[PDB]
Amino acid sequence: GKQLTILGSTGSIGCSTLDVVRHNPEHFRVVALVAGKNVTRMVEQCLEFSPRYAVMDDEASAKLLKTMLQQQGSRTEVLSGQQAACDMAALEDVDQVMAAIVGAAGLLPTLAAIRAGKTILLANKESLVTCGRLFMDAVKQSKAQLLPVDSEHNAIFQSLPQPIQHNLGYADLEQNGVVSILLTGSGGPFRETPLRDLATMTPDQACRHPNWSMGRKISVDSATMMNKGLEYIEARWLFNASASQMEVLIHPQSVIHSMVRYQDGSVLAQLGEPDMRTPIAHTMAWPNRVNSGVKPLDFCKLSALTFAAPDYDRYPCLKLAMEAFEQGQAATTALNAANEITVAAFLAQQIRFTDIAALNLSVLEKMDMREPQCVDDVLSVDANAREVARKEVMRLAS
Amino acid sequence: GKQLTILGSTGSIGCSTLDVVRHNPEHFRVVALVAGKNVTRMVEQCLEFSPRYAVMDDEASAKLLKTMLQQQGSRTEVLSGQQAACDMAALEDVDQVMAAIVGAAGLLPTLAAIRAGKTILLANKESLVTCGRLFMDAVKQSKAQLLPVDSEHNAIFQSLPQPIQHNLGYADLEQNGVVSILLTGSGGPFRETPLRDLATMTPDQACRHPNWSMGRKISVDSATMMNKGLEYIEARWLFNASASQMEVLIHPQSVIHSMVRYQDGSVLAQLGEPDMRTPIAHTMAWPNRVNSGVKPLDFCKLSALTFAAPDYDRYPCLKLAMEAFEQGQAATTALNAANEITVAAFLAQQIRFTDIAALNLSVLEKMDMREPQCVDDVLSVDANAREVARKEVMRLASSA
Ligand SMILES: NC(=O)C1=CN([C@@H]2O[C@H](COP(=O)(O)OP(=O)(O)OC[C@H]3O[C@@H](n4cnc5c(N)ncnc54)[C@H](OP(=O)(O)O)[C@@H]3O)[C@@H](O)[C@H]2O)C=CC1
Ligand SMILES: NC(=O)C1=CN([C@@H]2O[C@H](COP(=O)(O)OP(=O)(O)OC[C@H]3O[C@@H](n4cnc5c(N)ncnc54)[C@H](OP(=O)(O)O)[C@@H]3O)[C@@H](O)[C@H]2O)C=CC1
Ligand SMILES: O=P(O)(O)Cc1ccccn1
Ligand SMILES: O=P(O)(O)Cc1ccccn1
Repeated sequence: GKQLTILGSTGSIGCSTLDVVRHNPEHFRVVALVAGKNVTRMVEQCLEFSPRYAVMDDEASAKLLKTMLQQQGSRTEVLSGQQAACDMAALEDVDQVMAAIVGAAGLLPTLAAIRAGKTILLANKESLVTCGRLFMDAVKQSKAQLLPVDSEHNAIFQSLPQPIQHNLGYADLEQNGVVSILLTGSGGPFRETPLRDLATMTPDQACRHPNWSMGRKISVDSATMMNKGLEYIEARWLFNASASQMEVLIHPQSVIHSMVRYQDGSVLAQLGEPDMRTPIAHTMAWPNRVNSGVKPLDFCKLSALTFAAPDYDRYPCLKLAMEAFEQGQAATTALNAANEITVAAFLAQQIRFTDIAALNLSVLEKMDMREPQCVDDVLSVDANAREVARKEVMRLAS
Repeated sequence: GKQLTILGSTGSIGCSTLDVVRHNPEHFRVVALVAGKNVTRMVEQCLEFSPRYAVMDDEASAKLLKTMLQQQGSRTEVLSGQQAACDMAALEDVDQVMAAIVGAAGLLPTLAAIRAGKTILLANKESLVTCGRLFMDAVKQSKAQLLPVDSEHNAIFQSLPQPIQHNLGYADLEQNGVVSILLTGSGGPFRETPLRDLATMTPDQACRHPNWSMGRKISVDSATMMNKGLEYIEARWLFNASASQMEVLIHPQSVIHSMVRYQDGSVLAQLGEPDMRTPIAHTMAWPNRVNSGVKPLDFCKLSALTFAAPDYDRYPCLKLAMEAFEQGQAATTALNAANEITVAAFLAQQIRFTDIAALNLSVLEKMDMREPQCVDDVLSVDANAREVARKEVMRLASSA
């Protein structure tokens, strides 16, 4: 069937991807698995999926993996480091690359796949949040097919016409009858919290999403709507959408995953169970479909679906991200990096919930960097913004 | 650009279609307008849009129109009768035909369009309610493209993958990753009425749809969910869906217009403002899009969206329709015809709201017709079912 390289195989998206292959063993052959330090999970994945190669970024991890696969009788070839990860993404016989490495580390392996003209199942945030200009230029150049894995972008992609789906990132929305892209977001645990009380919210309260169970960092991004601000940046790049072609809508139940408004009045949407195997199986099978293991959405067991307009006084981070987009990749890169710093400080009880947006803004004000021209330039902006942000945190706590 | 015939130009769908044309003069040229008796409307449309031909089914109506148009100096050629109506649907130079004639009268002109390999903007219900097998066999043979205008079927079509859209009727749902078609319906004004109260509901209560302004017959079909039952019949034909590939859901707000469920768990849906120009414009511009005059749906001004499973004790006509499908076009034709009669009798206060489903069932029980093999056979089932139904109404209004 299709030959896959999975970048970040041991993480949450990687495991979900492998479950899709598990459900479809005649449609997908795992050629290469790439991870960072989780040797234990990597051994089990090598023993199940029989890849030609397994790469650990960490050298000690690669050495341990080799000894365990040997002890277990597997002939999977073990590589290490970043060049090896890029080589797997670029293998002549692979069809699809699941781009699921977390952070700036996912950037060069992702680009290797784009440069090799692969089908990219895109689930690394930094690719378009930080490198949207560079990566979209590179996709046009190699004719790589991007297929977004993130639930919102995937929902938009499924609700978009064929000429846009082929040509993703270069097609013209208006020419294809599209008025706007409707990005939906839960609004987080503090949708109805009095504004006064936001300053005193605790990490446990911020991470206590009534509709989720997720990592703490992304839980907090959901409470601030920084997570939607970042998807807004990705969406503008992915779908070639101007600011007037984007709408952000609060949808508390998260049943509708996002939508697309058309010239005749029609709105197309994707709905489903909250399970990343759906969007992953969509991207792996496109333009066809496969079983993902996800059960059919039961419309008789739903909460009523509601929508509201986001209030920028309640979600300053959402506005910041929209503004940062206008200023360029140095600003979006800086916002992303600042935000990692400030959220981790919030979680470590070094700053208040409301300090996240105020410090993110403060970093952006302090910076003026010029437009990145390559991945080294973005990495440099990211590194600088983190330092600015860590000093801002220390100031507040001191 | 696109040359069209509008069959039933003077009615509600016809006027809405001409509005889309009005908004898009460089994309659509009106070649032929066809109607029944509405001469006044037909004159205005001929004046504004300058069709090559206008036909009236009624001969006196067509004679009137001929004079009126000559005076006003229009060059439109006025014709009369059903053959002329079918010929307009088959014109060589015509690309699309808006099939918006009401009732059994829409059948031969719609079929004429299909036999000619046209793109058919399908509105007429009887086409697939009564002739579903005949018409889908015919489209498969000429490779005519059907594009459903009805809100539900249009929403389903837009939520279906491209290989199904382009081979509509013939394509295999399963092979294309589709597990089922989710047909949504409002549930009508009696959605929460105590069942025991249904028997005493008045015509005015049944037509008082909180969320709709439409005709009395269709309003009552909405209250009984006969309207959903007829759309179920149509959907099974149109989309090549087996019984297990269909789900009917009550959705009181009618914001989601219907949906498609895929193998991976994804559900695709079409939503929009309740305005027929949206699905009409979708069909006219497909595979592209066009402005329709319809305003963008305001998600911040909506009732909460809810869903429920239909109770067949509350909606026996829905279940009748589903059963009728399994019995064939003779049964769906008879159901449709019995229902025209029993609904009009209800609205005339000859029978009770609950006598619609009971008499519709009784007519089906008394019929014993062979599978129709052509439109003429269908028209004969329809005539006979009407007479059986009329007699059932009279039996009930007179005696026991
Ligand atoms: N989780 C989700 O629902 C969604 C996540 N995303 C995005 O997808 C990406 C992955 O998310 P998720 O799967 O949750 O993250 P995880 O943290 O669960 O997984 C990260 C993966 O990347 C690996 N990794 C880290 N550094 C390197 C490196 N230097 N080289 C190679 N591999 C490395 C990890 O390996 P190891 O554990 O072995 O060290 C792990 O396999 C992120 O960018 C995230 O923002 C987007 C849409 C949905
Ligand atoms: N209205 C809606 O929202 C929808 C309706 N439908 C279906 O579309 C079809 C039409 O609905 P709608 O437009 O509301 O109906 P109308 O009753 O408003 O219009 C019927 C049209 O057909 C014409 N007509 C009647 N008999 C003949 C005949 N024998 N020969 C030629 N023309 C004839 C009428 O002409 P005249 O008035 O001049 O006599 C009129 O133009 C129906 O089958 C309906 O079920 C489907 C989806 C949505
Ligand atoms: O829409 P977001 O709030 O950013 C993330 C989220 C929260 C709950 C359920 C699904 N997704
Ligand atoms: O879904 P149905 O009830 O058949 C027709 C209908 C009624 C009200 C609003 C929209 N459509």
